[PDB]
Amino acid sequence: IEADHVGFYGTTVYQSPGDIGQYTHEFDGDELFYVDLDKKKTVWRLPEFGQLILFEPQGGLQNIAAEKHNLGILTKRSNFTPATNEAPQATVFPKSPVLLGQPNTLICFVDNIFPPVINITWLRNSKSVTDGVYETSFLVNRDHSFHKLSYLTFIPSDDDIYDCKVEHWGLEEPVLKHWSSADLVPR
Amino acid sequence: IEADHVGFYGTTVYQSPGDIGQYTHEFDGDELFYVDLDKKKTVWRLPEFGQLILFEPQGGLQNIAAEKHNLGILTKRSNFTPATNEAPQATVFPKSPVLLGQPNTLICFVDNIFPPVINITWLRNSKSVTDGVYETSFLVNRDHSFHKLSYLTFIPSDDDIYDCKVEHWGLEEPVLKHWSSADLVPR
Amino acid sequence: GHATQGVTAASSHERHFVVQFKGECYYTNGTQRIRLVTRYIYNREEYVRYDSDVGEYRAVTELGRPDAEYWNSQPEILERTRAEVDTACRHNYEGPETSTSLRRLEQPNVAISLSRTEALNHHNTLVCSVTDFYPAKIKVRWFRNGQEETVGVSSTQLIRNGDWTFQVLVMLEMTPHQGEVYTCHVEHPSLKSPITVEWSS
Amino acid sequence: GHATQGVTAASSHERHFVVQFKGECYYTNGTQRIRLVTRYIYNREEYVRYDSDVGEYRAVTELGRPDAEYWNSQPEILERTRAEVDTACRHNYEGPETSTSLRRLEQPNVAISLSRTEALNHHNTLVCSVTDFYPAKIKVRWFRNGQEETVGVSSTQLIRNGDWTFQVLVMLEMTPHQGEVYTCHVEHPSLKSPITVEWSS
Repeated sequence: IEADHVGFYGTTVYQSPGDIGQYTHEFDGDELFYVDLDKKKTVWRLPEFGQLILFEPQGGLQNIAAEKHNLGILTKRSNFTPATNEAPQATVFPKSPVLLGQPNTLICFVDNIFPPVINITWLRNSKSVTDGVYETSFLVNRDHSFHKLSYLTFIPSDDDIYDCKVEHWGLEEPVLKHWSSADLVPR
Repeated sequence: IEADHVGFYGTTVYQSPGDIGQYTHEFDGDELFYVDLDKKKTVWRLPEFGQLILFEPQGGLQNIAAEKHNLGILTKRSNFTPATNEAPQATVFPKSPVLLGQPNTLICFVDNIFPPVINITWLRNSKSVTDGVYETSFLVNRDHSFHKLSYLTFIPSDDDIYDCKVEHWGLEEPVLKHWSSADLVPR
Repeated sequence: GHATQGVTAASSHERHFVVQFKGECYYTNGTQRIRLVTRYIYNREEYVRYDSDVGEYRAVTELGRPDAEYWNSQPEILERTRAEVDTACRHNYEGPETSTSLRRLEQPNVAISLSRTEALNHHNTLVCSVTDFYPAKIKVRWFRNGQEETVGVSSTQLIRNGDWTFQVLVMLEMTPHQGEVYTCHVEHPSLKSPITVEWSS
Repeated sequence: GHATQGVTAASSHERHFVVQFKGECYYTNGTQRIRLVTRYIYNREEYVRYDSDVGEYRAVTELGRPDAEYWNSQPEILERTRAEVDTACRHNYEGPETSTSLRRLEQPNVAISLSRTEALNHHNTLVCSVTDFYPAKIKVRWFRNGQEETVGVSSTQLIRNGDWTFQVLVMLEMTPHQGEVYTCHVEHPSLKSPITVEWSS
């Protein structure tokens, strides 16, 4: 609806096989934090925020327990209708103007993710680069699919080629989204 | 009428008692030049203009002769109806922000002038100041009255008072428009 | 010891599957207008919802019926839910958001580049890149040697970096000239004065 | 040896008094639309006129009749007059004006001052003085610390110095604040980039 701002305050997700669940908060389309259901710690996207306000993890866990229960009930009520795998869409782009030799960050936006299970990875000159890499939580979409962001720090260079490997069940073979400082049409 | 630009190209004025006549050209409300009917020289407002174009004074004189003739004829046709003296309006203002000690120019705009005969003068601390003084020609007005501009160069100072003396027949006593760097309400 | 509150998920009665619970709160004109919408999704199908403008639970699909019926039966659930509007939405906005998201200011960085790639048979596109700004509110103008260029301005959609910052590309159509200066004027709440950048040669 | 032409005053047939002859030419959209109006004034009364859209002399008052009749009688006068539109108006605009008035550019000088004179019970007026510019085309905007102030802007009428330059005063309504920066943005054809000025403290 018409709104000047919208806060997503209680967002929970649960998947049965594997007892996979997630809990987050967003404000105006941006992720506020997520709760480590393992460490039981409220982790902030902007760490400066948790310094001025705080969320009690039990609030999330309590919501995980609700959806876990509801999951079981709904599954049976549906006559065990399973989720339908969708095909994600990925797009790679730099946070700022790519300037040869100037430190930057590559961004990989993957959309239409469902179920909320996926593998986002980076390759430089065709080899995995686990390097100042970050990955958002599953950000919610209005059509009940999710989207995700992965980051790769790098210093622009014409002699390297970058790929964002996206693997999903709605995926036949790993999708490789290309990016090069020289405009490298597919490699 | 609706126009993007308007050039006043042939403007002539003639007054009988005294054989007083004037000839000018304007473009978009600004005075281009006037012809010294005495020296017989085309004098430019912006001297940079006459350097790139030129007007032949005989063109003006020829127009003065036309109006001088027409004057005689019209006077009789009117049954010698004379001109009606109007009361001029004066306003003094600085070309730029008055800043104590910074060279500036005072401007005296006198409007509703008719007949086109007037005396515009300047007084500092109540005494005539004939000092880098300039005066426009009689600029034409849409209602067939004229307006005029007089200039006085000066370096702002709180200890002096300036007046623009305006004398006209439609004038009972000299009008004195005040101006002071300290805001000097009438002196 | 507890500032930011989260909306509570109501529990019902009695292959790969998923369920999502969504507590969303929309605000307009401050806290003057606050609406609370909560949804219960099975896989990708929303079945039960609680809407402020409605007053209670309603099934959006046939399988949301059992829950709408029951939860509206239970006065507690109904009251906990109905009140979250103040306890969670009004609270969070007043407290949290106003000292966190509502005060975030990221000053944009503008750069100008010659585009549509080559040299002049149809080469016009000046791309101004305004990046790393927050919030999404912004105004970009183009100036050709003193005056503003209204015709020939093309802005790309607002991109969300995901790190709480945006970026956008505002282009200007052209066929250059020597002696011409094109300026990229950006107006944003993080700045103290609109910022500028200029292209020539 | 003769560039700028002047419109010729037609002579008629057969206390303080005055007469004025006015040759005026209006142009719109370049030289595409040119209209020539000439007037004969006695004292302050226009009696005969020649209008492009009319094709001949017409009396505007009863004493302009004898001349309208006669001059329309005389094919020469009528033809000299009727043609001035090209020989004088089109000519002058093409030749003279285009290398003189139409190319004049005077860069404005802006300054900001605290107005309405004292200190803060109702003291708001920021006066920006844009002076000594040419032509009269201009756009002035006000910015309060990053964004533009639309409400609370008051522009004085355009003043004509008489020396082929203008000036105007654009004010902004206010009640200051520490940390605030107000900017005076001027857009003009003489500039290469809009010019700025800022007030604080």
